[PDB]
Amino acid sequence: LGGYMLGSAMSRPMMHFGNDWEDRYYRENMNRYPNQVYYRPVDQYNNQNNFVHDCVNITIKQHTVTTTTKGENFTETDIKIMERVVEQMCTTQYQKESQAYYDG
Repeated sequence: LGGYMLGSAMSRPMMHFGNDWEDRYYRENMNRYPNQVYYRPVDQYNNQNNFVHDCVNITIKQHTVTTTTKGENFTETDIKIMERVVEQMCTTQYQKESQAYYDG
């Protein structure tokens, strides 16, 4: 890949975009969707959003390719779904991996 690691699968998180059409598309397709996240160690970072930018990138990059070959067809919609859940889970796993950096 280049140096990334699938952290965990989120257990159908239940979250809000702020939208309706997005909210629903997650909770109708989340079973098919990438609901895990790939990352580097937080060990060469200090902030969430930029690690998270790498994180959601490699997540979706692997998945979009692989899942397509397995049979799938995401859209800029399914993307903005994935991209949301995966970014909030990337940021949240940074919090987890940071707790584990400190190891509390």
